[PDB]
Amino acid sequence: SATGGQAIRNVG
Amino acid sequence: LDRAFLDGVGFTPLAEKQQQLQLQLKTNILTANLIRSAINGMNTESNLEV
Repeated sequence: SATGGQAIRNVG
Repeated sequence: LDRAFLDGVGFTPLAEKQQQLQLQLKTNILTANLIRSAINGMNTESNLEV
């Protein structure tokens, strides 16, 4: 909510 | 007649194609290259009909 976190979808 | 005779199809799955594209296009991840992004959303559910 306070710290945005993104991730790789399927290139992993 | 084509439908009755052309039973199977031959193709390579997506994973290998994505690996080849990654190797040929040596770019860092986390750079938002849309060429790689567009292909990542494909599938081959419908190949026999095509």
